[PDB]
Amino acid sequence: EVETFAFQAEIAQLMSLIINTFYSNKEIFLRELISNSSDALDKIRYESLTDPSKLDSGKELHINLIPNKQDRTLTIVDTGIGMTKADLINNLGTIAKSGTKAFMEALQAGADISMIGQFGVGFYSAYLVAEKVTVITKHNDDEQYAWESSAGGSFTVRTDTGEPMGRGTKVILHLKEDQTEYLEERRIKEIVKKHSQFIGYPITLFVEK
Ligand SMILES: O=C(O)c1cccc2cc[nH]c12
Repeated sequence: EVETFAFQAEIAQLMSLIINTFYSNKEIFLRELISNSSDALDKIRYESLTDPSKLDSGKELHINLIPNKQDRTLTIVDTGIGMTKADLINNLGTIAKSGTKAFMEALQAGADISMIGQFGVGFYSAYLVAEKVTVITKHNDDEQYAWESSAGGSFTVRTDTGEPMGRGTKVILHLKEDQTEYLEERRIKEIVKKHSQFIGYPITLFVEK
């Protein structure tokens, strides 16, 4: 059973600007998704300081990067706090209406797209490289859900009866045909070293074959 929702107008405008602006420095999407994973991991760690049972759904706090050349997907997995269904619907747990407003004002004043994370809407930088994004998530207080969007003004949410996650978020980037460099080990390693050197959780880059 699949529910289809319209993006709020401002989020549809953000996504269109990300997809249609000429901007070569696309690799920052990975920094932004890793930063979001780090933020989610910090939240479950904080909750666990006063309630150790918060980690009954998984004690390890980590980020995995999983390229798949046959499916043309790059998946970013973390064991952070996850998202409830309500968080997914509410712009993946962001204040994206006010963040988009500020970001578009900053772009008109001379900022560039790489600054998107300063406005709290870095998730949507996935559309620099992905034609479709699927987000699987599990929060301790809710069931496992799949969010998906190919932009175009709408997103879907469904209960996910597939591979159980324990707790956390998996962002599956269905890459554009001309963006397959982000499946190459040496390219991913270079981006993680350049932009994510101070992330305080283990980042494991899986290899293929
Ligand atoms: O239920 C599934 O479709 C499924 C797919 C891939 C991996 C796993 C692990 C448990 N269940 C899975």
